[PDB]
Amino acid sequence: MNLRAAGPGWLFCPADRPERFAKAAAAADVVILDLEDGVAEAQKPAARNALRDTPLDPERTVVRINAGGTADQARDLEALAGTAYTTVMLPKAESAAQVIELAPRDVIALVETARGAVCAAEIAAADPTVGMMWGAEDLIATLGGSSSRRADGAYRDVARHVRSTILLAASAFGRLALDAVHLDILDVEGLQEEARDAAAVGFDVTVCIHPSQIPVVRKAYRPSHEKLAWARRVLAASRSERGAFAFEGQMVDSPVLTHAETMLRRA
Amino acid sequence: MNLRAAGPGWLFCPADRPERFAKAAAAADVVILDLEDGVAEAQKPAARNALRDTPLDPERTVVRINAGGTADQARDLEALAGTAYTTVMLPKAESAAQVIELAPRDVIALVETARGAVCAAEIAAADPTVGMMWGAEDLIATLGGSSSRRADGAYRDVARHVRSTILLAASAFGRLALDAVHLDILDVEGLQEEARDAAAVGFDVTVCIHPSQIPVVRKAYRPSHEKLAWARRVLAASRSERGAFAFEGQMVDSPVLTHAETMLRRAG
Amino acid sequence: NLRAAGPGWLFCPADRPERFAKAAAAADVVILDLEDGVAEAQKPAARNALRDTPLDPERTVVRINAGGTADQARDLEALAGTAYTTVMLPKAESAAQVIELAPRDVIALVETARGAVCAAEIAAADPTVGMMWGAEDLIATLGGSSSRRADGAYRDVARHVRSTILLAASAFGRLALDAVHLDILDVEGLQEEARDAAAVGFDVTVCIHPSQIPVVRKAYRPSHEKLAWARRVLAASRSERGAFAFEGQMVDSPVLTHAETMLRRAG
Ligand SMILES: CC(C)(COP(=O)(O)OP(=O)(O)OC[C@H]1O[C@@H](n2cnc3c(N)ncnc32)[C@H](O)[C@@H]1OP(=O)(O)O)[C@@H](O)C(=O)NCCC(=O)NCCSC(=O)C[C@](C)(O)C(=O)O
Ligand SMILES: CC(C)(COP(=O)(O)OP(=O)(O)OC[C@H]1O[C@@H](n2cnc3c(N)ncnc32)[C@H](O)[C@@H]1OP(=O)(O)O)[C@@H](O)C(=O)NCCC(=O)NCCSC(=O)C[C@](C)(O)C(=O)O
Ligand SMILES: [Cl-]
Ligand SMILES: [Cl-]
Ligand SMILES: [Cl-]
Ligand SMILES: [Cl-]
Ligand SMILES: [Cl-]
Ligand SMILES: [Mg+2]
Ligand SMILES: [Mg+2]
Ligand SMILES: [Mg+2]
Repeated sequence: MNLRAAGPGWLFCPADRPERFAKAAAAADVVILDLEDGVAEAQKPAARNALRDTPLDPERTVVRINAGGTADQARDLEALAGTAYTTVMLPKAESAAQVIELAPRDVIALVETARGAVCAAEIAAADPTVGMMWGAEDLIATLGGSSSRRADGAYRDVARHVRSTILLAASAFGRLALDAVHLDILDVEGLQEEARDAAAVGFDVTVCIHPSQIPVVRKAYRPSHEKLAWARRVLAASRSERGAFAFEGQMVDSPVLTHAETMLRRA
Repeated sequence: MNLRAAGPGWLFCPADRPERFAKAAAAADVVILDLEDGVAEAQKPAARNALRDTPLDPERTVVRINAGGTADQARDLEALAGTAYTTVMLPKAESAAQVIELAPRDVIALVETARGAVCAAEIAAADPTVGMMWGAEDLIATLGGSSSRRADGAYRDVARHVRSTILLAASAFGRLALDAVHLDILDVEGLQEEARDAAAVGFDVTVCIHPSQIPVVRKAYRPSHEKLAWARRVLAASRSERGAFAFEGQMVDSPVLTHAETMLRRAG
Repeated sequence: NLRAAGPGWLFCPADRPERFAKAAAAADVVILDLEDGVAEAQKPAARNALRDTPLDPERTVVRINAGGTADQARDLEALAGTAYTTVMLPKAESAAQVIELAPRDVIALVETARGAVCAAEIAAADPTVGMMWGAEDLIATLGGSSSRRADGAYRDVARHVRSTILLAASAFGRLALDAVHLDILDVEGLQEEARDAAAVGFDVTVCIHPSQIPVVRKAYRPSHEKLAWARRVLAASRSERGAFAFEGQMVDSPVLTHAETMLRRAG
């Protein structure tokens, strides 16, 4: 499954609403068909049914199953067997074992508890892992907290800390890195801010919970006109330089040039 | 010991000031009698005596002993053997071994050095551990630094980093989580900001160094009437919804409803 | 001995021997660079310069190329015919990479996700005498495009790695070196970074231009106000036992340690 080839705009779609699968697919780069928290306990069997009977392109679809050790997950895997879906998202991911027990599937580990943050490197390193995501809301919920963001809307420190932990663990083992959802759907400004930053630090994906968010996300992962203009400027300049040199008041060498090239590629 | 159901307002009181033990207990939800940095080396023997002579409710009292590998700690423990106290706070906690050697006692590990932060998971996992606290000042001290906060009062990055490290380590192992003391006694504004935020992210306790701070802390761990109203509205709303649903412009699913219920618990 | 020298350390590409003397005079320690400051085609010339224009080995570090690279092998061959005993290892990612540089002392430059994840093991390695972090390769290797946000602060993942390296170094009694300030003429920003670095116990701020050295050296010396407080509170402490209130603050041992650290940095 060529996840890196697909866009940065992924979308959660509750699996007990098969009448929306087609549109989610159309609006998003990758759809995450959700059997976990997006669907009530009593609608999960129906959700599983909808999953076998309403196929989306398995090359552009991931299924979030239920957490390790839950009876629900067992049901999910049985139902999954009647689909073409090769990639699953494991919520409350908390150990390498939880990932290993899903072989031979590809696994996107969703770290959203303190235990998962503590075990991030082991989780990322596990052989089936193809990506890591973080979730601020279960994180806060399982910490015994009540709020992931402060007054002004900025993530509180522990959420910011887990975000970095996941980005690092993912990158250290060559895994996709997926940034967290933006629950305030009409906060397009906040979303744009997060998604631009995500792209800047090397996240590959920002996950969305509403289709109106996908265009914002796609736009944000395209380098700004200003940044792109600089990239061309500094690269042209370096053609005439050997090793370190000063450009526009800044010391420039290898990795700075790599940043500019990455910007060009992203466009 | 039912520490988790004690209240979030803990108060340090140096153990060489027994005449102040009573005020301490009256003011706070839990008192930490201190044999370590709160008490000069020459006064520690008197503090060990005061420990025995002026007993407090052992259900609402923890004793901070001295660090592992010190002559002081050995005497602290000898003195504790003659008390009712079963829960100790271990300063400069730096390894699981330092916690384990304290069994069968319950141990709150106070991580306040780079080594302890680096071993936070191992320390939290140790069997006798029932809680984790962090300390910014010994952290900066042992780092070779000179201030834990920048000009505007915010903690410097390495301190904010260790705070999160300790919250996650504690919570990964089901331990109590205690937030760092607020040393600016007169800065009630900052204490309020910290305690509200601590409450928001799941710290169970904000440790105080002055009784005047306890009310500030207590008020901070109770959600706004505004947050409560919201919690009641979204929970009522969810009763007629299946799974994820949009509410007042927000996407709402399981953990959001948990947040709401947590508000209602911290309150009613 | 490196640990005895000032906090002002200066990179100088080793293909610029005519600059060596000025760098040595301007800075406490000089880091002669064989890696990213020098174009590949210029590396052999840089190695010759390293051999032909020596600096005081007690005040000089050589940054070699990364573990496993053909360049590093050539670097070490060149170095055998020098008096240099401390090297900086870029893209430091394991204890093993440090250990193979024995019997030299090693400053591990952590600047990749893998390096951040393995920071404690790298710091603990026997040859390690210090740790540095590199914001630009960190971002480059994460697949990102900028280490700093619009307001100039480092992005979170950079700030996160900064503390990781500081803690790892300190946990194992290693020197801690803060990242270069690429904006040469931005002495205001450099001052802010260095004052903060000194405050949290970094031992060195690395510079990329001689003009930055004075700024770093001043920032690592406490202000007159801070020095006055330090003398004040230490005086006050002798009349006090254990914890006591001083100027609105609670004071005990570690606060007095901070004071003494200010004094030491002042003479
Ligand atoms: C700062 C001090 C010395 C000033 O004490 P004061 O008497 O000079 O201040 P005050 O405002 O004049 O006190 C007035 C009233 O408050 C009482 N009072 C005041 N404080 C307390 C108290 N703690 N417990 C019980 N009662 C207290 C006091 O006795 C008096 O009662 P009164 O009106 O009836 O006469 C005092 O507040 C105190 O001792 N606080 C706690 C000190 C302590 O325990 N420090 C160790 C923990 S902090 C630490 O080590 C960091 C960490 C984590 O380790 C790391 O970051 O590295
Ligand atoms: C940027 C450059 C090329 C501008 O060079 P320039 O000639 O254009 O600058 P200048 O202002 O005109 O220089 C004025 C005078 O100072 C001198 N000078 C100026 N710089 C130095 C120096 N470093 N050492 C010794 N002398 C220096 C220079 O020779 C000249 O002498 P003069 O008065 O006789 O005319 C120059 O400053 C330089 O080479 N700086 C260091 C470059 C370097 O080593 N970069 C590698 C480390 S940064 C890195 O890789 C990232 C990291 C951590 O790995 C990751 O974040 O990933
Ligand atoms: Cl299918
Ligand atoms: Cl494995
Ligand atoms: Cl003393
Ligand atoms: Cl090149
Ligand atoms: Cl200063
Ligand atoms: Mg979740
Ligand atoms: Mg302390
Ligand atoms: Mg580099």
